[PDB]
Amino acid sequence: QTILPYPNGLYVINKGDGYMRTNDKDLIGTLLIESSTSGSIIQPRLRNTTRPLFNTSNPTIFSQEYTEARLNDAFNIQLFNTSTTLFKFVEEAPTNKNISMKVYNTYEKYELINYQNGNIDDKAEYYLPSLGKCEVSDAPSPQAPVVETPVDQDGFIQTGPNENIIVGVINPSENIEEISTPIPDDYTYNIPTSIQNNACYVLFKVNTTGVYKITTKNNLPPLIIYEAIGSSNRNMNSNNLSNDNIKAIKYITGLNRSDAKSYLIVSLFKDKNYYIRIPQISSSTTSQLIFKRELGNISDLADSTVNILDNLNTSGTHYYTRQSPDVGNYISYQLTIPGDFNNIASSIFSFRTRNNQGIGTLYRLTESINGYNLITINNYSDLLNNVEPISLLNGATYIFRVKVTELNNYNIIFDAYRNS
Amino acid sequence: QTILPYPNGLYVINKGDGYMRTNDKDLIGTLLIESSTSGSIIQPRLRNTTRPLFNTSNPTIFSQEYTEARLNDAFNIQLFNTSTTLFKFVEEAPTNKNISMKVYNTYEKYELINYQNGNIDDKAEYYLPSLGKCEVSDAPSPQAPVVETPVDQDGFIQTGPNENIIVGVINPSENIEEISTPIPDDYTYNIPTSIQNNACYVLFKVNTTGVYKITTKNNLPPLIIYEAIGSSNRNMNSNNLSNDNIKAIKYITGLNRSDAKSYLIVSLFKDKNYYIRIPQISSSTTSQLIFKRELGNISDLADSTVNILDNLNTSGTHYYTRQSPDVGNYISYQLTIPGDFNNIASSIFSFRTRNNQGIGTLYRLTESINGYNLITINNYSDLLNNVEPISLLNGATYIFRVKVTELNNYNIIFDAYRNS
Amino acid sequence: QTILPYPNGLYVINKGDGYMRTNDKDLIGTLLIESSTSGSIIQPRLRNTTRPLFNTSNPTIFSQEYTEARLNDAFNIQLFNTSTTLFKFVEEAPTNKNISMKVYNTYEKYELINYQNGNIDDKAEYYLPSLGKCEVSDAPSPQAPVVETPVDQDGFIQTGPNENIIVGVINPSENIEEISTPIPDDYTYNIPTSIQNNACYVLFKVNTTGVYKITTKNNLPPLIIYEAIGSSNRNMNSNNLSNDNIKAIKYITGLNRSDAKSYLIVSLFKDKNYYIRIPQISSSTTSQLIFKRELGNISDLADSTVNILDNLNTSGTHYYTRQSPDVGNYISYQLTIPGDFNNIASSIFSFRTRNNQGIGTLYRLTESINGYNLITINNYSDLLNNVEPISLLNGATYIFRVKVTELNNYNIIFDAYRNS
Amino acid sequence: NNVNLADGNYVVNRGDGWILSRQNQNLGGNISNNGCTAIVGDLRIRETATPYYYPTASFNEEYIKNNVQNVFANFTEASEIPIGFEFSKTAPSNKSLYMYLQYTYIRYEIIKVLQNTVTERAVLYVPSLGYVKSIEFNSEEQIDKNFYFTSQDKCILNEKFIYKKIDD
Amino acid sequence: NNVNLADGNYVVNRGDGWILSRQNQNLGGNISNNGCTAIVGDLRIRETATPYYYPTASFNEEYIKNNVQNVFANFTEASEIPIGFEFSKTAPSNKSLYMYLQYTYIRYEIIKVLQNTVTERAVLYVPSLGYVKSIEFNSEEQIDKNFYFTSQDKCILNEKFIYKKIDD
Amino acid sequence: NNVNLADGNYVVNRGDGWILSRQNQNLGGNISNNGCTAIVGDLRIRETATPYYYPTASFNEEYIKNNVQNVFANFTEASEIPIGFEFSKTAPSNKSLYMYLQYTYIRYEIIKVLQNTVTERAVLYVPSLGYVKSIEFNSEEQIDKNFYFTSQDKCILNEKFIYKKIDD
Ligand SMILES: CC(=O)N[C@H]1[C@H]([C@H](O)[C@H](O)CO)O[C@](O)(C(=O)O)C[C@@H]1O
Ligand SMILES: CC(=O)N[C@H]1[C@H]([C@H](O)[C@H](O)CO)O[C@](O)(C(=O)O)C[C@@H]1O
Ligand SMILES: CC(=O)N[C@H]1[C@H]([C@H](O)[C@H](O)CO)O[C@](O)(C(=O)O)C[C@@H]1O
Repeated sequence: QTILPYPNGLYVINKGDGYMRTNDKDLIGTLLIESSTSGSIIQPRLRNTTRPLFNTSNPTIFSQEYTEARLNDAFNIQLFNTSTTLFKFVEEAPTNKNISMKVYNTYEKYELINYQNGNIDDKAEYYLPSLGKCEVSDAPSPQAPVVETPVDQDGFIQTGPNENIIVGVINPSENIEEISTPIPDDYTYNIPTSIQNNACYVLFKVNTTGVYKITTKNNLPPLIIYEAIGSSNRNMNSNNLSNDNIKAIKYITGLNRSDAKSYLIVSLFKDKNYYIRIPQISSSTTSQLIFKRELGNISDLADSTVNILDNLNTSGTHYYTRQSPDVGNYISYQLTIPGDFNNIASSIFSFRTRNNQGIGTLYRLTESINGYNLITINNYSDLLNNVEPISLLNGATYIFRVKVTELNNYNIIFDAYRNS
Repeated sequence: QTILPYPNGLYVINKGDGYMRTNDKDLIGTLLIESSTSGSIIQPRLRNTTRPLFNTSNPTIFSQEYTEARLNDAFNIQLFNTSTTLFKFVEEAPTNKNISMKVYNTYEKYELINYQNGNIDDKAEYYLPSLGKCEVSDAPSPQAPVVETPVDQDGFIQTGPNENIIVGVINPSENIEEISTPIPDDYTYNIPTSIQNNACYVLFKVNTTGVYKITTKNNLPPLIIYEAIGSSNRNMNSNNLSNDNIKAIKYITGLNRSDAKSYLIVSLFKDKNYYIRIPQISSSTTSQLIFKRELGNISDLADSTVNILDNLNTSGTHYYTRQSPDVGNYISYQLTIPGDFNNIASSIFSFRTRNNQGIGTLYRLTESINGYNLITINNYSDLLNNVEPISLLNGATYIFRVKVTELNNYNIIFDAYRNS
Repeated sequence: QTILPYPNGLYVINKGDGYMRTNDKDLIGTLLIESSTSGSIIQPRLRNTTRPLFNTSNPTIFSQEYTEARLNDAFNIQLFNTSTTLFKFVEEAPTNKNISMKVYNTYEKYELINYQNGNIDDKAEYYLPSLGKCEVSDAPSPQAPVVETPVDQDGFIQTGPNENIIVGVINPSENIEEISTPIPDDYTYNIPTSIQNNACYVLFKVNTTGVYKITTKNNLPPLIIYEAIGSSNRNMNSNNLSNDNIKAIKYITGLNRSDAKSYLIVSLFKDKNYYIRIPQISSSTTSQLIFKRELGNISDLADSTVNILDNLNTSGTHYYTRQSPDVGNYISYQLTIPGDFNNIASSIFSFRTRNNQGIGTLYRLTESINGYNLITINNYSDLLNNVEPISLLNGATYIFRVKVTELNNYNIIFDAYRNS
Repeated sequence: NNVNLADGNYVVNRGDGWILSRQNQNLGGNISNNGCTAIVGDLRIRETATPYYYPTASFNEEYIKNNVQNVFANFTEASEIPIGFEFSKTAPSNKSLYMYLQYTYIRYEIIKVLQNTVTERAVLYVPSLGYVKSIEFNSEEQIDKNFYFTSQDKCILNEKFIYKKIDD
Repeated sequence: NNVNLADGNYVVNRGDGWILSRQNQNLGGNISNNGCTAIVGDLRIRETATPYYYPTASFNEEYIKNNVQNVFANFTEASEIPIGFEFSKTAPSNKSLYMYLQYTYIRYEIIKVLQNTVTERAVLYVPSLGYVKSIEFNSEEQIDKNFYFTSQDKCILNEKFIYKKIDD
Repeated sequence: NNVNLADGNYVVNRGDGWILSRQNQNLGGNISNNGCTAIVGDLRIRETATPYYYPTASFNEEYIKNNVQNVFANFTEASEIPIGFEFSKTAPSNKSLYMYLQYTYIRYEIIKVLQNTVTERAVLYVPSLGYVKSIEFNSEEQIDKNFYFTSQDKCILNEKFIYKKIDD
């Protein structure tokens, strides 16, 4: 029951190798190897057929075939019940003692989850036949007393090294739009009418490596951006995005909460392919995807959702609940404090988080020099119940960046306290 | 030409491994392994077919198929001309000398015999393909002189370790009766009319571990008793004998000689299954098998045929020829000496054996205390031409036990000399 | 471009093992073997099919099938594109460094040539699939700089040990006559009329081991004699040549030049089979093959063509161009110097060679003692531009033997200079 | 024969490494000498790996099978996939080595109990792997009978008693 | 991305020993302990040895295939003949060893160039052999993510750039 | 050629380990270096293990076969069962190893004798096993012709003369 700091969608998690069923259900057998003798157990693949195991929480949606298709999307597993790989264990017993060699079949546990609002809505476990486990020890005394012990609970145990590799996969019921031309410094993409019926992804790449502001018109809905895993190197053409149908995706930043008006500040690289997931919008008027290259130190925010904070004319408590970034990653908040701009400090502000701990940096956003600029006003070591007042100029725009340091809850809560 | 101290019947003898035909008839081949080189010869079972050899003295009765059925009864050999077992020999030659590796196919020699009155009436030899022989030695000089040597006699030689495992098997032309209920301390079994037509076995077990007297009504005919080999452990029910159709049998005691009126004194165990062979009786009146639990020191005779000695009213020589027990095992003789019982010693007796040597213990059998009792009268170190007189009370019953010490002849001869 | 000191005909040359195509065309693959790990690459023959390579200068005559038939004649290669042989490479990496294992398929290069007058008229190269090559070295740094290098020329490279085994084969378009009876000391063989249409071989053996003079009637045409390779041991009958259809032949002596009137002096052995090639003779009158056993020291010439030198009545230059024997082998010249025999020395002679260097021995041939005799007149260390005059008796017959010491040209030129 | 558990029927795993009486040398043996390495093995498949059922009145073969394969390893499914095992030993210098192979088994029992003892018992032996005994010898040496021959089923490992209650 | 050679199209051998992103553990892994020698291998045949084509507008799969197989190894002909490779490692005393296998590949490219840089690029990965990574572990030990997972294609050997000009 | 035995016909075993002239390298050879262990072998079966009959007037092939297989090993029955042999050698450090394989044979003869010498002789070579010759080399090293090439049949072991009289 750990916090998964990821947006909604499908994830395939490799939960490690060396899984095997309880009660010697996967025991191949045991060799007693006498002193000065070698013993060996071989899986020579004289038949190629293997026996994967499978469990599911909903068999209609997450069927074995469906789960296998996701395992292919994530890890490119080609063959699920045939192997040509062999494994063998060999061991010579010492001159003084006999040895016991116990060999088991094993599996790699892959977990497919449908993750929605911090909950696992659908769950499937696929056990891929692996290359075995051998336990050697001193041969037990045949005169050893026989302890009557109950058969333990039905299920799996893990005997391999700790592993938890999470890989996101494209939801194959959501269409993929492609911007074939690598985008220039400023680009606007008209979102087609199919967005009315379900969410979609837009596959694109940038012409020039740099930091970019990504947002919808009017900053709603929020966006999610991923990177295609392993797209670098491989095929290429000058002014054309090379699609290899890579469906394994690495989450960068963004969130699902529908009222989170925002934009993304992300460091994008020329040699990579990216996916933006645009949620379903039921409106009849056309929405747009706006890309804008950013020069200057707004790169400090690189890889962050910037949440625009609204209705702050009232004083005191102002909470904003958002999907927490993972430890070490950013979430940001933009504040245009109320009042007319001269140089009076507007009702002193105090900034804190509620669920998750974080560092915290306050910037004033310069509006119109020649491009945007951030001036560091103050840093904060801890954000949880922080109450160091700060006076901001009314009418000025400020950005507060939170770098997460402990992940207690799925959501991080941000409070912009307006004091006097 | 050794003495087989066993009753009539069928026996399968494993006469050892490493048998091979003469004149390199089973040579796979020879590798010359040069210094600092390894050489290897493999039997990888790419075909499963093996080639057993077979000879028989009578092909109509002891046919290959019949012999195989006996080998299955005895050792549970399942497969006679197919193997999935592999064997391999590997050897690195030293830095200084070349080595010769000679590899042969080998066989295990199983011998089926029909043993009757101390003679082999029918004989079959089954050679089961085994896991090979390797002879390594210093590589011979190719300049070595060529000695013209005649091809030696056609047949087998044995190159494995000495072995002679004798296993009796049930004669499958003799019916098996079963006493399903484990017998109580006293039991009488009516022998069915089929005994008129051929001998039979009666399969039974005892309810309580102890010593038992087994005999026919009037002590004729003599009985043979065997133990089923490997019946212990395995399936079980409370008041029901568990038949696993085990046909491998270990001879305990008993004999075939038709005039040997007798009973058996045997130590029987609850967890085992036993077979009594009742010979053919041509009478029209029903015979019975009588079991009687014996408490007290008649257990001294445990595992012995007790031969009742008749017509001893005459004085001097009284010979009794019987199948000799093996070295270390018992044969016993019961004597009710002639005359009326007061306390006069009846014409002094002297006890000796003729063919085989043995220890010898004289007991007086107490008749009616509360159960039987043996009183040790005298022991004798050697029995062959022993002439230590002893005076026995007329009308009293005495038992003489012979523990065999050298097995010169199939039959042991017992002489109860009645002196004056 | 080496001198091949052989007569006209067909030759199969094994030019060695370890041949492989350039540009990693025969690379099986590379293993990176980490420290304290073993790596192995196996060719297990799970399929028996191999892929021989073949090139030819004339595909109509030297077709693949034809070349294969010659490879069979020469080396008894049975199977050309199927193998049951396995090869494997195993290597453990040291504790401190990683190792690279590169394994290739390889071939044995067999070359079939039609050799005529010191030229290769037809040429085929057959690459027989062999048992591989392994190159291990220290694992290269993955950070090593990438050098842009052009793909090198298409063809083969040799990575095995130096080898050049030349084996002559019978031209299968020339008939073989057989003298079934082992020839006595003096034998005459009538050459059949088929010699009018093409050259032929005559297979024979000698009854008695010794030196023999072999010649046609009138010493024309010249003869070639070979030995059948591997005919010794094997099948035999008293007065009958045992043909095993051995078509691999080892050239002894003889030549093709049509005007070279000559005879052969050869050491022949009883346990061997020999072939004499008689060239095509277009005459309508029957020619004969004359065998004559020679006792005495004419054996000094053993294995040599003896060239009879003609038209020497003129003085000065007298050149004779002949196929050069190989280094260490003999070519001989017979001279009956002009004039009537008394004991005047005929116009002093001087003997030299032109192309190839050689030792040189001058004998006078004794005509009619009881069989022929050679008297050594003089030896010469070097023959190339040698000008040591010698006076020979007019009417006497002399033989000059040249043992070749450097092979500069296909032909050796002999000059019998007649001085004054 | 005493068993400390409640009244009812049980399926029990008695462990791996059981060898059967009288079949010691059925697979044959191997002879080597003078520093030779001898190897014996077997790729057990369905045609040479036969299970032994010793059933009882209340527990028949199908009943033994289904209850064993539900709780413990499914040996029927496993039997379809060939698996190899082998043993090797180097013969000593100037002496001969004999080495013989036999199958090992998992022993399973299905027992009925009345709260003091086992009333009923069916037995299943499932082919597991194999076991070699070896001995050094010469032609003149006599050797123990019990080396070649096992008269009663036994376990070369420690015996086990892992139980599940059928129909709880 | 700079390449010092003339204008035109080229076929290029980028070398052996390439491993592909996200398929590290597709073949599974192997666990041993206490001085056991663990072996893993594979007899690659056509049904489990699949080439990966990443073609481009001007260079389609058949174009990649024919030009690679003409200059470099004919991998189609080679694929018909089974070939084995295996790795072994002895587990340390009193510790556990994990070992996993993945296919290696020859990387081939077909590149178009304008005299400063590669304008176009198709890629072919031909199955070559395999590569094992191993690690010692215990149940409590956390280990690097990057041990289990390769996010970008890379070469475990030194990369190569051996070129031939197509249609010179 | 002298043979000290009575008048008549004989079948004779001349021993194992015979190699045949001119077929030294027919099976190919193997090249390794720098501490690599090279292995070569063969699973001889009927399609690649051909007997060589060199018969005579009075002794034809069927006559050779039947008399050899009656007294000595039945090579026809043996040929139906695949059998493997292999050789291995570790290449030296910093040098190259060449290793080539050839079949070995049992030589059988059927001889007619008149009390001084063998009058007639048929020969049979039965495929037995194999034999490797190896050599260390470098590219510049010339090596003996006779290493690659056997001109006359010979026995790499000691020759034998084990005889039986046909029709006594
Ligand atoms: C219009 C607006 O800005 N609404 C914000 C409100 C209120 O400001 C807050 O509940 C009162 O403090 O909070 C959220 O619902 C929240 O809890 O995440 C987010 C939302 O963006
Ligand atoms: C009726 C009786 O008791 N007969 C016994 C007789 C004589 O007592 C003996 O021959 C004379 O001494 O001997 C036997 O035939 C014998 O030799 O084994 C056994 C038999 O039990
Ligand atoms: C008839 C005769 O003997 N001719 C010989 C001639 C002349 O003697 C020579 O050219 C003049 O010096 O030379 C040859 O053609 C030659 O060059 O090999 C060989 C030939 O045997």
